[PDB]
Amino acid sequence: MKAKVIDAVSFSYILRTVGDFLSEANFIVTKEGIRVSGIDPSRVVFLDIFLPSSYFEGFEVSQEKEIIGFKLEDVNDILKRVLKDDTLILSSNESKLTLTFDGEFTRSFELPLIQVESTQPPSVNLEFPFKAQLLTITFADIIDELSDLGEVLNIHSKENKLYFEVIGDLSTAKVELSTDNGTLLEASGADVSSSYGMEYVANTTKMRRASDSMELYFGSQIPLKLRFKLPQEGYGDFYIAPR
Amino acid sequence: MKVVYDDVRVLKDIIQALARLVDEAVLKFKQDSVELVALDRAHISLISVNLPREMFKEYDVNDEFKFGFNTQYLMKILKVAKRKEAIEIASESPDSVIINIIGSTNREFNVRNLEVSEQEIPEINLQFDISATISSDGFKSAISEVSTVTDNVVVEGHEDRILIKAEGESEVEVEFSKDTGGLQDLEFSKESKNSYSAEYLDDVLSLTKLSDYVKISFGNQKPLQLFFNMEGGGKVTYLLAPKVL
Amino acid sequence: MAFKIVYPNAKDFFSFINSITNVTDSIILNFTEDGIFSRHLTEDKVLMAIMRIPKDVLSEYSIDSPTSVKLDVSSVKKILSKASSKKATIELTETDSGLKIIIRDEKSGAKSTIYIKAEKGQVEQLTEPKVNLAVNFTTDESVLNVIAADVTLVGEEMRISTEEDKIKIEAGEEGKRYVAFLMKDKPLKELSIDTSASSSYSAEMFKDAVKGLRGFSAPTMVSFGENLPMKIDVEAVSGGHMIFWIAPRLLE
Amino acid sequence: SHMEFKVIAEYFDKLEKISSRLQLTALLADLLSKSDKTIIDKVVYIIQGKLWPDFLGYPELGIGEKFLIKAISIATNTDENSVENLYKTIGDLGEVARRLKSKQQSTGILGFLGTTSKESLTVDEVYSTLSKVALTTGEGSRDLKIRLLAGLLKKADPLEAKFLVRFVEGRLRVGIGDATVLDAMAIAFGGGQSASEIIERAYNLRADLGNIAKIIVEKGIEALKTLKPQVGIPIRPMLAERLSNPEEILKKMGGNAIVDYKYDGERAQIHKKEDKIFIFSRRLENITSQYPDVVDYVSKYIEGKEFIIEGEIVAIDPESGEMRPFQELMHRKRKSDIYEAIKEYPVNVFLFDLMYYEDVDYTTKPLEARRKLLESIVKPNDYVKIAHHIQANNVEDLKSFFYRAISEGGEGVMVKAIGKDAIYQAGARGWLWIKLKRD
DNA sequence: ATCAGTCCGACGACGCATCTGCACTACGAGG
DNA sequence: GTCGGACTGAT
DNA sequence: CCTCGTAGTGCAGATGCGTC
Ligand SMILES: *P(=O)(O)OC[C@H]1O[C@@H](n2cnc3c(N)ncnc32)[C@H](O)[C@@H]1O
Ligand SMILES: [Mn+2]
Ligand SMILES: [Mn+2]
Ligand SMILES: [Mn+2]
Ligand SMILES: [Mn+2]
Repeated sequence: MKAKVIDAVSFSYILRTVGDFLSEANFIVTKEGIRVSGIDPSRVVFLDIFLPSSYFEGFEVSQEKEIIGFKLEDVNDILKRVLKDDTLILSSNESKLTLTFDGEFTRSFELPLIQVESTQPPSVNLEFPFKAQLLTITFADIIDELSDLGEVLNIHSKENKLYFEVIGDLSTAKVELSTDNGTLLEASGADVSSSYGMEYVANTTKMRRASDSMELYFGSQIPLKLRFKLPQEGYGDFYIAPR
Repeated sequence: MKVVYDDVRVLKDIIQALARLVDEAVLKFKQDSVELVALDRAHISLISVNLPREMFKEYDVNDEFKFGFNTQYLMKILKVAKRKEAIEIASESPDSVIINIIGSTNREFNVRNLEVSEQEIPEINLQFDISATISSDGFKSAISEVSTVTDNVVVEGHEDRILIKAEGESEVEVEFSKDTGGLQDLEFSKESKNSYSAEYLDDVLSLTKLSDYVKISFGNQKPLQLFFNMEGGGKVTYLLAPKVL
Repeated sequence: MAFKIVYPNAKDFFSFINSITNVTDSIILNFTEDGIFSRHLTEDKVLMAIMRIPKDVLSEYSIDSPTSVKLDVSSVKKILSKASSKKATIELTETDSGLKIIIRDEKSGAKSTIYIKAEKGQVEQLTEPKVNLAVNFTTDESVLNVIAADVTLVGEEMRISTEEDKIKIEAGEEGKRYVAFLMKDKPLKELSIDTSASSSYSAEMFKDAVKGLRGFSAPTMVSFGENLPMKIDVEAVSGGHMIFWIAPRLLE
Repeated sequence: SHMEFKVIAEYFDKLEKISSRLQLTALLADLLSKSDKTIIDKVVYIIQGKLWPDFLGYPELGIGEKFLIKAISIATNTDENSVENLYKTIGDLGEVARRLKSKQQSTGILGFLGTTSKESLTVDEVYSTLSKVALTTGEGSRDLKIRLLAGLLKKADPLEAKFLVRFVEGRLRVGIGDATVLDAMAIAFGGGQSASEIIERAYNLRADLGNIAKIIVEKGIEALKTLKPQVGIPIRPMLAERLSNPEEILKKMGGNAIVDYKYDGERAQIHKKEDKIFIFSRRLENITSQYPDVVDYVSKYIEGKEFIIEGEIVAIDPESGEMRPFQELMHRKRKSDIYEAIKEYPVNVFLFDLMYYEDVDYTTKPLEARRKLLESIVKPNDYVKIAHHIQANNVEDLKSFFYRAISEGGEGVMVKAIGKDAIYQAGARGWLWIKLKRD
């Protein structure tokens, strides 16, 4: 395999945010894409990432069944050493992966290939009775400030009104989003309610770099869906669970 | 009960200078202005804050309202704003208080009213022997330099200069003489030499960036008082008892 | 008189004293016909530093006889860390107590004077190691910082090669390996190469040396030879020099 | 409300002067007989040395040994070096702080503007201030803790401000425990010496003491014979006895006796009310959070309803079934990072007793029906098992099982008692359970 | 003139936790 | 837990 | 492009706790 991305910042950010619920993942090589899928040890949050055949240019395919794993800590530690908007190249050897930067000079980091195999995808087959869409900056700003108030995040909705509420023993918080003011358009569905965790959804806010827009589907006693729109029809998903 | 104030950067230094000295406080809204007096637990400090009815954007309160709070939690709900955003506080029943942050994506907070026990305190008539009006940016540097090694400062004065120095293992000295950037007023009176703990002076280092002129006053066998002045005639005081001597 | 020197920019003298404090907590100083000159060596004999200030940048100079001032920078390290106004005027004087540092500033109009207890003595003659190096280059500061930081994640050995007019840096072990390049004029300003050789220097010593180079906005001068120590030369903001000496490990 | 803390200090003054357990117990009843109601629970909590029982999940007080020196220096207006040097000689910090409130005083700022007033402190505000100091989380906590503590020290009397320091320490070298407290309360409130056994049983029922005291002083001396274990406040365990291996234990028994295994590692106690999992330790402490992985094993595999069962938790070798020392198990129960080292440290539980399942008391029934009924509620697996219930006949048979027990690890073997007399007592030592171990 | 039950404060060496203060470092307002 | 280390008893 | 300064962020450096 041989790939190249002219932006090594967004990809580092997306790998960093992926590698916060897992401990070991596994890359997959197909005829037209590369995917990352795994489940959390806590058996609560499920996440999968798909990248099309245009985000990384100069894509050459050597074999059609390449499966390469990686230790979660080493890749993040190596990619932490990014200077500026440089260019990264990844080439798949027989039993190792080499990361080389293209900036002022050359770099080269080598990591051994580890053995790991686990694939338990829960089927979705869901039709959520609510739909909304809003900008990524607004969501990042509005979640990065309600984090330090509690743990039970209660999601509430009404007729074209989606309300965020966090309630504690001493005091409670509330946020409001409306189509006229700050919630774009495409607000339809039914009236439901639910409640979810706080730390899980707080850890996913590190996506203010490779994102332009996002969706939000939820119901009652049903897992909530978070979808992120990457450039050139790319997407990544996060599934959480009720309480 | 409707109060509106434009900027919250002013109401962050006051709060972070009040979170380091006490655990509870009370705000008293009147028909003229807003007052705040809160002693310390060890009775070695006193900080008073007053804001007039001119900075408020044409709002008024028809009666009294004793609003209590906790320093940490209130300071935690004033970190939401980043740019020059607005704020307004209002409530109807004498049990709950509503606080709103506006401008950006709106946010509201419902706060319960705690109960705080306070004692009677007289007025202030502490005269001294010195009326130094040194700059504000130099005092912070002088404190952060001298009080990094010692546990007791020394403040001695003279007819021509103000001498700040520490003793013991190291003897460093900083002066504010009339040479270039020192005093701008001084009464002769007498020469005084006192001492103060180096920890109680760090709790008021974020109160500096409200003006560019301080009023340092002290004397022999007298406490330490410093004064600040803002627009609208705001008043901030800080009375500190001396050392055991 | 006996001791009266003046330096324009205190944010260079403080950088010098920090750099010399990176190897020891005590400073030995001598004032003679060569101005300011210090010297220290680590007990393991792996890093050597020599500091020389030429006797022309100083605004004032008035001595009477050779004398030494043996200092111990333990508590003054934080006190002296309050230099501002960029080129704040600093002058040095002697006292029977041992020393007195005076700082003058114009942003706020104050003074900073300290009392330091030290004894007097006699100066010592200039002592510099004798060595010849051929391969050399001149680069910026942050490049060395990047090279030092990127090497702690592989191992503790650092080797430098310049075969066929191409500079290569390799380190680590068989499993985890590092490869870098230093081409002509791509990251560099000036270059002059004669032959090729190896370095086999240490890593912690390199990091410590690089950490003491911040604040000198000048193209650093670097040279080395074949199985010989390493020299790093930097230029001061207002005037001066500071040359280090990185010891090798021979065949280790 | 109208009380003062002077009385407790005065009554504690004459406590390190008597060495007869039959004398101090008589004097101890006076304070309880004279103290007022609605604060009796606080008074009882004060004596033992805790602000509240330690199964409610409340944080520990943060004031330590070296911070008290700083607090005393702040309160008494003395330099830190002076008080440190004085304390370096005399070990007892109480005596160190004793004299410093007679030869020096304080002025402060309240009074320069004009103020002269002083009132005697009350026990209610002392308890409230201690409770407030207990939580004090914040960010800048240290200055909000030491200064908050110094208020009482600056509002104290020379005799009063000597036992408060020990109170912060957490130990009272006076001569009062808990059994003596129970015996004194029985004599004082009850009025009859023989009426202490009912109080002892009532305390054995509930791990707390303030609630027992308040229900004793509300309803009366009666209404104690009909208290049963709710899913909550636990019951104190029993202890064993050690001796040699002569023809003594068997002569005490006579024939075959129930023999079990002496597992090594942390013990446990479970209270599952069909919805939640509560786990306790060898003493009173909520270890549920520190042990979250096995909350499902004890839930789904133990099919039934609300119960109270007792077992033991021991670490296992990750590769296969193999016992490991408690020292190894100590490694994991300290860090918040759970699902990175938890899966490498197996936790296998065993079961050895049952207390309260079928909505009725069982602690007085003979120790065979309980075992027979507990043998029903079990699911065979590799995470929940039962004790090695075996029977020997002579000394020449115990060694055969003892050698196997040693070869399988653990501290050794333990014996039990069979018959009507084998009842599950609470507290004490007794002679029903006997243990034998090696060095 | 003696052997059996009851009760009670010290034993200090330790992993590990939690705040405090100090270097680095990216980024947004004003000339 | 633990070894004292007292204390308190009954013929 | 050149200046703060403001805020995060990583890292050593102390003190207190529960267990036999
Ligand atoms: P060790 O003296 O270190 O620990 C004593 C505790 O272990 C429990 N225990 C030992 N042996 C058994 C058996 N066979 N069954 C149940 N519990 C046992 C005791 O409960 C002691 O508390
Ligand atoms: Mn506890
Ligand atoms: Mn503590
Ligand atoms: Mn303690
Ligand atoms: Mn054991």
